Amino acid sequence: SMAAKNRMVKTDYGLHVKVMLDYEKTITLQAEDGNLLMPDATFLFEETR
Amino acid sequence: AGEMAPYIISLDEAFAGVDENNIRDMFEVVEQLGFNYIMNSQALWGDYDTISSLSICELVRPKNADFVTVIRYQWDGKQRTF
Repeated sequence: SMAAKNRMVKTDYGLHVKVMLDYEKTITLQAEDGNLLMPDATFLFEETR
Repeated sequence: AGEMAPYIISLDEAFAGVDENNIRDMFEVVEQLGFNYIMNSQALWGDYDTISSLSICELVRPKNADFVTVIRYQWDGKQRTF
């Protein structure tokens, strides 16, 4: 997303995705392996219709 | 060296050529020795449970522009005693 100035992204699933970033945050993204601390984000998906 | 020497190493395109699975072992070997390291990699992500802790940075520079954009993370891992 940061590469494209419009912060738009494309995916093989047919979903256009827009990424907005807030960077003041200690948020944890948890999984079976490790807890990744990163800046929060939001992902919108456009209407491919 | 002395008692206080920080064991520093570096790696470029780190561990490229190792299979996607076994890269887990390498970071275990590194941790056991206690190295402080600065690595880089085009595809690797450092999200491996064997890592006791690890800072990350992603460098973005679109094609030729004269600026570099840096995103920061951190990882702590859950080395699998299972």
